Amino acid sequence: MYLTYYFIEITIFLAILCTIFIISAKNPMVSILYMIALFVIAAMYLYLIGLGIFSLLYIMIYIGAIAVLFLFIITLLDINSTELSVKSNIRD
Amino acid sequence: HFHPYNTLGLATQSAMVGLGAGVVAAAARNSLATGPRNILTTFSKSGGVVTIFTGASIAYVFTYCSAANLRERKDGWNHMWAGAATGAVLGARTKLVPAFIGWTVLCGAACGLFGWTGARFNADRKASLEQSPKGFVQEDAHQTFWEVVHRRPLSLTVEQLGEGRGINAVPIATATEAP
Ligand SMILES: CCCCCCCCCCC(CCCCCCCCCC)(CO[C@H]1O[C@@H](CO)[C@H](O[C@@H]2O[C@@H](CO)[C@H](O)[C@@H](O)[C@@H]2O)[C@@H](O)[C@@H]1O)CO[C@H]1O[C@@H](CO)[C@H](O[C@@H]2O[C@@H](CO)[C@H](O)[C@@H](O)[C@@H]2O)[C@@H](O)[C@H]1O
Repeated sequence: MYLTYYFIEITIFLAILCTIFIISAKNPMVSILYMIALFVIAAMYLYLIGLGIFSLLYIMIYIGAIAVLFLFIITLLDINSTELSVKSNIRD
Repeated sequence: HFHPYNTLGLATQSAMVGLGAGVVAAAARNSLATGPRNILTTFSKSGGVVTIFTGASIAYVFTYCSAANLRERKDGWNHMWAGAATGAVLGARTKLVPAFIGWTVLCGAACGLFGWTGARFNADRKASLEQSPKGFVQEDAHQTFWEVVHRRPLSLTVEQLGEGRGINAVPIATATEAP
């Protein structure tokens, strides 16, 4: 029954992981796909804390409109993008 | 009265602070630049900044605590001597003597002007008009700073100015009286 205890710290670790996959990706669509993953990890946390209403509002407008908006923009536009190479980003 | 300073303790604290400032400035210089740079050129094409942040931070507070200890008081002059030492560190980067002398004089004068006003970038809460007794005095009170009276006591002005020039402990006409 105490398998069901660490549920918050789990989603915290998953959010850390998910932003690491935001800022390290090849395509510009792979980053927004991990971003909608980040919204749904957030909405799981918001249900978890005791706010069932918000989680579904976050699904309605954050993997709702603004997701579709960003996916849409990245489709009908060309955007050059380099990779996370060590020779251009170890200086940071 | 006062308390003497630990010159070695304050100097090694400032040495650690100057180290941290040199590290964060070299990290800033890598990223705010152009051309081929990597992890190792943090201290290769650093422009020599960590020596600046280290040497100024040691020399200012060492000269400051040493001057405040050998003079046995705290005023704006200690900031003058410490800013002269800081100008000596910042003047040695350009390897020329009249440059160096100018840095030591002018940075020391600017730091002495900073120290004489209160050595603060902000204000003192007390000891300023909004939070200090001002206006006239009410009775025979000791006239503090910020206050005006109509006639100072003569025994006070003879202590302050002197007993020489024209000022005397008795006015000159009643000093020459017929009895
Ligand atoms: C026009 C160009 C000229 C430039 C002048 C600027 C410099 C002016 C500075 C002088 C002044 C501001 C007055 C400015 C008013 C007009 C300013 C005009 C234009 C400003 C541009 C700052 O005085 C500072 O002087 C510094 C060195 O002298 C000290 O350095 C520091 O020292 C170490 C800690 O003390 C630090 O640990 C160290 O780190 C620093 O080194 C500071 O302590 C001190 O606060 C004086 O203010 C103060 O004066 C004293 C009496 O002395 C008054 O208290 C009095 O106490 C009794 C004693 O009788 C009496 O009861 C009575 O008398 C009065 O209650 C105060 O009420 C107060 O007001």
